[PDB]
Amino acid sequence: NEVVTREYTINIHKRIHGVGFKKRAPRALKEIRKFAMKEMGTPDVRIDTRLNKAVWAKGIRNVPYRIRVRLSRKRNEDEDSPNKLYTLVTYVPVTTFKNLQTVNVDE
Amino acid sequence: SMLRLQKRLASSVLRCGKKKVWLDPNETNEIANANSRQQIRKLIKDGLIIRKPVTVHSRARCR
Amino acid sequence: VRYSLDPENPTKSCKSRGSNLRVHFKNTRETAQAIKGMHIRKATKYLKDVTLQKQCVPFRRYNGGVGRCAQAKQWGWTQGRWPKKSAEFLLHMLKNAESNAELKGLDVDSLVIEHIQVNKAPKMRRRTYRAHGRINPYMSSPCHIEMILTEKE
Amino acid sequence: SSHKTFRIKRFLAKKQKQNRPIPQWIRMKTGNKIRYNSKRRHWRRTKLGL
Amino acid sequence: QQEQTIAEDLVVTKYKMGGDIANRVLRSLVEASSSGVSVLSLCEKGDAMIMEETGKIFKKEKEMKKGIAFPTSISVNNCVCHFSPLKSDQDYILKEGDLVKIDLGVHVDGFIANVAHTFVVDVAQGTQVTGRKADVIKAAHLCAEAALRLVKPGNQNTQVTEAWNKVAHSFNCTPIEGMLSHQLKQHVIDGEKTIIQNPTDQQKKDHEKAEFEVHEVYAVDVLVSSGEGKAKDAGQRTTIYKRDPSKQYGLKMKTSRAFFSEVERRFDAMPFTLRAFEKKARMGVVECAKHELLQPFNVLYEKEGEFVAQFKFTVLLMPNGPMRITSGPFEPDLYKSEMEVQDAELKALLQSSA
Amino acid sequence: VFIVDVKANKHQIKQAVKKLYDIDVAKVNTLIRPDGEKKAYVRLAPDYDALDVANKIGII
Amino acid sequence: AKIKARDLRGKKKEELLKQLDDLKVELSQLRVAKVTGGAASKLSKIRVVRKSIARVLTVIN
RNA sequence: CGCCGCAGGUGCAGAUCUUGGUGGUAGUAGCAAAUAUUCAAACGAGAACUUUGAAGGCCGAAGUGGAGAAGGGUUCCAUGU
Ligand SMILES: [Mg+2]
Ligand SMILES: [Mg+2]
Ligand SMILES: [Mg+2]
Ligand SMILES: [Mg+2]
Ligand SMILES: [Mg+2]
Ligand SMILES: [Mg+2]
Ligand SMILES: [Mg+2]
Ligand SMILES: [Mg+2]
Ligand SMILES: [Mg+2]
Ligand SMILES: [Mg+2]
Ligand SMILES: [Mg+2]
Ligand SMILES: [Mg+2]
Ligand SMILES: [Mg+2]
Ligand SMILES: [Mg+2]
Repeated sequence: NEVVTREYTINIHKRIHGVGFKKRAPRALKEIRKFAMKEMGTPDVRIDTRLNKAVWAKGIRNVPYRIRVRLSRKRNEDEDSPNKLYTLVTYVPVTTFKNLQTVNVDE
Repeated sequence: SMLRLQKRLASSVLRCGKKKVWLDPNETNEIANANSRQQIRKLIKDGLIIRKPVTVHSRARCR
Repeated sequence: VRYSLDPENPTKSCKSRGSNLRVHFKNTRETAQAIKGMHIRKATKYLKDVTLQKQCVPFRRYNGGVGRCAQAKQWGWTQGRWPKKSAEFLLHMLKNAESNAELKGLDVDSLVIEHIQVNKAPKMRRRTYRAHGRINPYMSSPCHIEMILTEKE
Repeated sequence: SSHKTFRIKRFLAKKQKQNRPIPQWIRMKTGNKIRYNSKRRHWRRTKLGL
Repeated sequence: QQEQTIAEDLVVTKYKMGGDIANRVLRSLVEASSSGVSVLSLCEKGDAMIMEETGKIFKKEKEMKKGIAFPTSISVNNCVCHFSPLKSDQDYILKEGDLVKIDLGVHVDGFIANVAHTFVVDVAQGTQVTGRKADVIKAAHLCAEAALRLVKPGNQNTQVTEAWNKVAHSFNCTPIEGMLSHQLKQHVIDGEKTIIQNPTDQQKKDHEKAEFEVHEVYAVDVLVSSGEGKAKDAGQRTTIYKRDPSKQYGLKMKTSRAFFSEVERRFDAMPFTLRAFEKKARMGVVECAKHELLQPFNVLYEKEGEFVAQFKFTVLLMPNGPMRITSGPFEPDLYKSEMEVQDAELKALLQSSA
Repeated sequence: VFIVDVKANKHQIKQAVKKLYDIDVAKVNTLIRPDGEKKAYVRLAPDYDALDVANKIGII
Repeated sequence: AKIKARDLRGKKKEELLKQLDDLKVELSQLRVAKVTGGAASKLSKIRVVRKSIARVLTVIN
């Protein structure tokens, strides 16, 4: 199915390691976009604005170590575009990341 | 499409800065049709242009 | 207009041309030599791959300082690049060339780029400012491009 | 400057009126030999005499 | 897709009675037009009759608007069309033997019935009017009968203009350059489906190659001049304007804003006249025209001594033969020409009717 | 608003408008435009209306 | 409909000044039409009226 | 233009020669002073750079703020390309 929705947790700390201070938060959203491209196979990824705030919540260098996102593969609703499907990456606030699995979210 | 004129007019009508001018991102075409300060006044009255509040600089820690 | 290399069978040939195109002559010449002799569909896919940096054009003559790449091993070469502006300009000229093909009536699924040539256009002049009150040229190097496609299968 | 004399302002007035493109119908005149205004002046590029 | 058309029999009936009103007011105009009258007086009484008649009809549906679709325009021997003097403007006195050309429009539901006619005033009973002005009106009348006969979906729009050019050359006259008839839909007098007469290279390339389509309204309009075909301006105030609803702009004038609102309330989408307002109207119209919120309907002049004639009317297109709802009171018994038609197609179409 | 001669002062503009147009004016403000032409803002008397004087002049 | 200096010379000083005054009023109206659009006919009459003003003044002088 | 005479501002590879044009260098040096950008949308053929909104930042009142003198002279302001 191509209208699937799932919960993921991305190790931002793992993918940001080594990046300089003024490039850390911008690199985090490039790694989030790459994560959605790999997981959902869609070239078109749209980061939610609330997730953008969550990434930049602690500035440009102290990016949060883990982020809990939701990936939603949806039809593009614009037939003129080359891509049939796009992935909307939303922000999921969580109190803790322990024992958090990649789960399926229904409609 | 390009609300540089409208933001400048709204700051002068509201007697604030362009920092404090909030043009509606959804009613972009309605703002763009306003080319006079009186039209800006109608938009401000009708809630399409809001003067944002001052950034909080509290003195509670100082006190 | 007087092309060079008039086609052997002008009935089964379509022509396209551009003049004073503001792209680098050296980059466009190498791209033209890469797509020469290609099929029309293969050249269109190749130029789209060049912009996506999945295939590269080999810089064979104007290769001073051009870096190496892994995709140059597709050709018998080591140096290659991905000129985006040259690939987009040649893609526009290819669409014009194939549009002339439907107008003449010959089908566009068997067209092959038999002729392609990049000439130097007259230079445009600009200025740059140097250390001790000196003005030096900042010239542009535009180019004319002409191509001839031919039905063959 | 904002402060100026009448003679200077009149001088700038003539230069303003003089700095304009040639009319389009000039090209259609017989034996024109005029392509474009060769005396066009830009404020930043070439400064006035005064 | 929601626009209305002739597919309703209620639309059919309101077309017919509105055309009957438009015909009865042209008849009252041509009877009232005697020597010593003022064109300003004739236009204001003609529009007054229209307003009271439209108000007294369809009083059971007053959510819509009923009234003038085009102001009463009366042109005499020197004006092509779109003529409506103001009270402050100079007047014209009607004399003996002058031919005058009256345009008029009535609307219901935004659907419009439009009609015009050319006639000589103070004509003695049973007598003959001759001259170079007596064949231009006859050729234009043959153009009106040509439009009536051949208006049918299945024909190219260029056949109309070549037929009008052919009858013009036969009569040694020419049409008016750049005159456009229009397709009429709801609240529209400037329909995109347009018909050109007397074209040139520039107007031909701007025109559209189209074919007439079933179940719609047309306003076939012919303007024939006995002269050369030159129409220009000699400094007369343009009075007729039409609101353009596609565009808008921020008005900087209180009087122009009030004037534009008055256009919205009374003549929102269709041409009007400045007579209906005037001291503040003349100021409020120039700035709206400057920013292209109102399309001016300029007055046109020709060389003094030349003569032009108009003939237009709304025609309904139905596959079982088109029908006419607006007609002008012309009689060929007292009008004859010095030159006759020599084309077989032209003499066939004037004989035949749908 | 008028475009007047560059040598005419406020008194001359005031008398010229009165004679040419048979109206009385209250005051005349004067500037010189950047293109060199003098422009006069001629206020009219309270009993005179600039709207219908503009009509009889022909600039409405 | 033009003005000729040949037949102007018989006129007295009073009606010569009257004819000049009418031409100046006509020219001022033609300048009004020039800035308010006007027409090509009224624009081309500007030079004709200006020449007539010069003609009357030449005969007066 | 040939032949008979006549008269020269009469023959170029140079002169760090004069003027104009063009190469290799070379798609090379380089586009590294003053911390910094990101997400979404709109217009648009086309958006890292335009505009709006949301964030994160900087100037930190001896300002990257608000106004003037000299100087500039229409750069001011709308619309359009
Ligand atoms: Mg090298
Ligand atoms: Mg430099
Ligand atoms: Mg220097
Ligand atoms: Mg400087
Ligand atoms: Mg002053
Ligand atoms: Mg020598
Ligand atoms: Mg030599
Ligand atoms: Mg040499
Ligand atoms: Mg030597
Ligand atoms: Mg480099
Ligand atoms: Mg660099
Ligand atoms: Mg700080
Ligand atoms: Mg400052
Ligand atoms: Mg500016």
